[PDB]
Amino acid sequence: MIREERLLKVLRAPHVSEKASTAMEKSNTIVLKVAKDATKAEIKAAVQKLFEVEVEVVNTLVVKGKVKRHGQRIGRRSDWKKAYVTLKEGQNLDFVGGA
Amino acid sequence: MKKDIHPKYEEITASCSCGNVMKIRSTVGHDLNLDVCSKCHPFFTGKQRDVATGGRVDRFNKRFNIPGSK
Amino acid sequence: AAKIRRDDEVIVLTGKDKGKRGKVKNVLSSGKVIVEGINLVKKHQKPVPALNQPGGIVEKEAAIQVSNVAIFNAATGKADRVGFRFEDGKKVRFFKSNSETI
Amino acid sequence: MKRTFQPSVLKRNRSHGFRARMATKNGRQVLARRRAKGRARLTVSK
Amino acid sequence: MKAKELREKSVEELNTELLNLLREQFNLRMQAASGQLQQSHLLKQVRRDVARVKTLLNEKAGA
RNA sequence: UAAGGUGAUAUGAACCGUUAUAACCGGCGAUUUCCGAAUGGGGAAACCCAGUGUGUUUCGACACACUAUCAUUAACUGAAUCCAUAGGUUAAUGAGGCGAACCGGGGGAACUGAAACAUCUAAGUACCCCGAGGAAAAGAAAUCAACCGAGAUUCCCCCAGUAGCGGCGAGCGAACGGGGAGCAGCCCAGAGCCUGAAUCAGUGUGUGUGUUAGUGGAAGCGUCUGGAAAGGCGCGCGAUACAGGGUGACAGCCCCGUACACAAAAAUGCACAUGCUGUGAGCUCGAUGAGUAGGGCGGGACACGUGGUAUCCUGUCUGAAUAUGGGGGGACCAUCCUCCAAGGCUAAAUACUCCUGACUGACCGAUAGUGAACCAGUACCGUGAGGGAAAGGCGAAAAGAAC
RNA sequence: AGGACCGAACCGACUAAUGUUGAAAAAUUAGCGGAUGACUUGUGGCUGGGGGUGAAAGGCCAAUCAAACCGGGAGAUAGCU
RNA sequence: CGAAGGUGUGCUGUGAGGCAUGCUGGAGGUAUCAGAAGUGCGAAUGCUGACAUAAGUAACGAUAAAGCGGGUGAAAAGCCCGCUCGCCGGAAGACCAAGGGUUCCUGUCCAACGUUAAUCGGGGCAGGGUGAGUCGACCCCUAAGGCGAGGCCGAAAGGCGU
RNA sequence: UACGGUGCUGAAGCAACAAAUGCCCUGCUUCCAGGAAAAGCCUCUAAGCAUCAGGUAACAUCAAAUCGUACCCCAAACCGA
Ligand SMILES: [Mg+2]
Ligand SMILES: [Mg+2]
Ligand SMILES: [Mg+2]
Ligand SMILES: [Mg+2]
Ligand SMILES: [Mg+2]
Ligand SMILES: [Mg+2]
Ligand SMILES: [Mg+2]
Ligand SMILES: [Mg+2]
Ligand SMILES: [Mg+2]
Ligand SMILES: [Mg+2]
Ligand SMILES: [Mg+2]
Ligand SMILES: [Mg+2]
Ligand SMILES: [Mg+2]
Ligand SMILES: [Mg+2]
Ligand SMILES: [Mg+2]
Ligand SMILES: [Mg+2]
Ligand SMILES: [Mg+2]
Ligand SMILES: [Mg+2]
Ligand SMILES: [Mg+2]
Ligand SMILES: [Mg+2]
Ligand SMILES: [Mg+2]
Ligand SMILES: [Mg+2]
Ligand SMILES: [Mg+2]
Ligand SMILES: [Mg+2]
Ligand SMILES: [Mg+2]
Ligand SMILES: [Mg+2]
Ligand SMILES: [Mg+2]
Ligand SMILES: [Mg+2]
Repeated sequence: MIREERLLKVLRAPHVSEKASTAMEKSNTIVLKVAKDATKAEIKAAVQKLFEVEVEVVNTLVVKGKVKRHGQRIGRRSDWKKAYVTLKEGQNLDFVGGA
Repeated sequence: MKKDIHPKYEEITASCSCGNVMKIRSTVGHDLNLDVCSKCHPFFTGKQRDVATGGRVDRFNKRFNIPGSK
Repeated sequence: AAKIRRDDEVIVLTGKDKGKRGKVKNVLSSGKVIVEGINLVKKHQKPVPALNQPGGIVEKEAAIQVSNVAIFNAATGKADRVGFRFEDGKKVRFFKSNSETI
Repeated sequence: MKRTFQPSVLKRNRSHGFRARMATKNGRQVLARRRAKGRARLTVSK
Repeated sequence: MKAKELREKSVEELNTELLNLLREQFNLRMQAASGQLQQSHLLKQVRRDVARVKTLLNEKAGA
């Protein structure tokens, strides 16, 4: 039976921060934040295939949250996830970046 | 403890010193267990005494039938 | 209890006005009812990221909900809602006395 | 001195935490005494 | 497809708004709302659309 | 059903809609991650791990489906021992958990009262536990009555706080009989004649109604005061509707409604009417409920504390008659009268309220009324079971105060 | 070798002062006893209320113990204030 | 052309009270007679809330005391920079477990919280921040002990255990 | 230089003696109170396999998933309001 894999929508937009781009200077390793049940192995192909990148090995994290918006009582968590991929210096992407 | 045939057990009663007391008591019956069926092999069972007789009265074999439909 | 479609030259049985006709309306079931029948004045503070102050305050979505008589070729009043055969059937869409649509 | 309490989150649930509750007879009731009877948002942990 | 327009063939092909028909949503996915130019209609009409077609399958197939 | 919409704090944005297919309301269906009986093993609930299949496969392997225990049956196996059982495997069926009161069953306190306290009381109550239903339970005389007779069970009124029971103290406390609500009676203990008609269970359908959205539904002005008219005054109209609520104050005629009349693709409660399946019926001749009835001993239940105590039940030991036989008629005996135990089924009046709709109250109106009118069983407190608050009001409308 | 000896860590608490609405619901300061042993300590487990545990004081069983805490019978009873 | 309630005044009754009325208030209130009651508090070491008193008194948490020059700022004894000074150093240093659960870093703001001031903070609001084939948990293994097919017991619940 | 810090460059880099409660030491000696278990690991065979599969070694390559990781940690982040 076909593998219920979100062949495409495993991730979402890239994180983006100070570590962002500066991380890219390292090995063209960019972040992007994937969904919880990701498993690096599912990420590798996710980025390389369809999105044409030809990466190799990842990292991935988790991270929670917790705040308080309104006055009293109202609070929560939120969770999230991280990723770093890699992208060998050889197989580039004709990078989709600028200023 | 439930006597396979003519099933019985721990009814409760109370005591009586005639003078003062009505402490609750508790009965039981009779343990014991025999029987051996002459229609196959010696199946046994734990039954009361007044429970053994009854079976041995006109059952003994004509009674296993109820345990069938336990 | 919506009593307007694309335009209803209403009146003003009560509300600082006598019989000022109008439009907009937008009366409904869960929403408002706005018409020139009423309007006011007081602008709201605008700190400047951009001057988010176009300026000029008058009516926005002035009050006055239902309970407003709609147009009639003659005087006023003339509560609508009657009902006709066929002719859409998506609503009674008629009028009191003689008429239906304006 | 040593107040009567100390920590340990691994020693607690093994006394309270639905596996500790549901496993015991009257124990399954404890959740009903709250969830069913009462209306506790959530009550069963360390 | 649309509504009744959906009932026609039986190929899962139409059910690929995800592939090369969804990459578009991917771009305008950056919060902090960046991309206000004009008709920035980045509302989910497609994901809600993924069903329907995700449905009907059984209608024809099973229930 | 429709001129308006994408729930709320929540606007903003980007959109969807408008003289026959947005949104919304109702029916049926689709999807329904994970934890939880939890059911593939595991387990500090929401997570760890596995066996057998499957497709794709860019053919790496992965996502999904099934694999809990137990019982009825069936199929296959198969020990000690010839057989034969035991035991193993499989398949289909069903059960398991959760629940407000009411119901039946197993077990069962003390405070307290007796102005102490052991009999007795509280009380078979509180509590624990099992089990079932929309009701349960009970129920068609081995009943009661007195020589006339009544006639299953059930609940209400009364007999009566009587008879009686009782350290005859505390207290407990009937029934006969009478008035009502409501009423059905039948099967097996067995063989023929006929033979699928009575009648039951479940499905099929057809009418008629109930429900789960709805449609229509009446009739106001002018003037004065006012910030605002429903208010004062004057003149009209509807009324099977003048319930109530809303509307810048107090409105039958402004808004919603109100009487009243009408409505369903479908989904169904329930009536009937009959088809199908299972069921059996009517009659002739038969039978006609034994470790039982009684009894000894010990306890319990009867209003009844063993009494002079009947009747019921049973832990223990016994043990009969089979119909001019057997039970009862409150120790017991004779007579007379009454009824047939040791198999079973059964609607109604009766009980309750988690919940749904409608409608009411000489019921409260914010330390009142629910603990909780308000993001309350929340915050907080405690290891835990458990405990458990406070907190409503601008205005008619934001016109929430540009400067 | 040793329930051996002096003595830090560690374990314990004999004395005095201070504190006594404290820094603290038992401590601080200066002394004090044991310190290879019936020693001392981390983690987890097992004993449940008339019950447990006790080198024994009615001691300890979550700042509670001549019968724990929580909920219930319950508005116990109160010839007393 | 101002209801209730709130605060004054006059008259009145034997009294509990009644009436009229000025002011405030922004909507309701109820002769008379009859009726039903959660019908009248100063006390119950009464319940709940609010506000006094002591009193601007005690106290500001180890007696390891700090001085100065700049900076910033509305303001600096306390914050940043600098030089001195003193204190700990089998620690008053460093690392981890337990437990905690964003307290970490940056920017900001100073109401409340800091026993004072606060431009400062473990405070508020934003963002950012924890990257593993070799460390740990999962995972193999079993201890104490737990659970336990069937099974043995036991009114039910349930106890024991292969 | 932003005042914290940054880019570049960069010498010597040895010997002698002195130690441990750390390591050889799951050792050696000795004593009485005579000091877990199971798996991995090595090995031996059973049923079964029976030119096969497997076993050992060398190297080539692929795989090593998923959670945790911030900070306090004899303390202002834990137990004591
Ligand atoms: Mg499972
Ligand atoms: Mg399980
Ligand atoms: Mg007494
Ligand atoms: Mg209508
Ligand atoms: Mg007669
Ligand atoms: Mg209240
Ligand atoms: Mg009030
Ligand atoms: Mg010594
Ligand atoms: Mg000392
Ligand atoms: Mg010493
Ligand atoms: Mg311990
Ligand atoms: Mg204590
Ligand atoms: Mg108590
Ligand atoms: Mg009582
Ligand atoms: Mg009392
Ligand atoms: Mg006092
Ligand atoms: Mg002073
Ligand atoms: Mg003084
Ligand atoms: Mg002084
Ligand atoms: Mg002083
Ligand atoms: Mg200080
Ligand atoms: Mg925070
Ligand atoms: Mg900091
Ligand atoms: Mg902070
Ligand atoms: Mg990681
Ligand atoms: Mg066991
Ligand atoms: Mg770290
Ligand atoms: Mg304290």
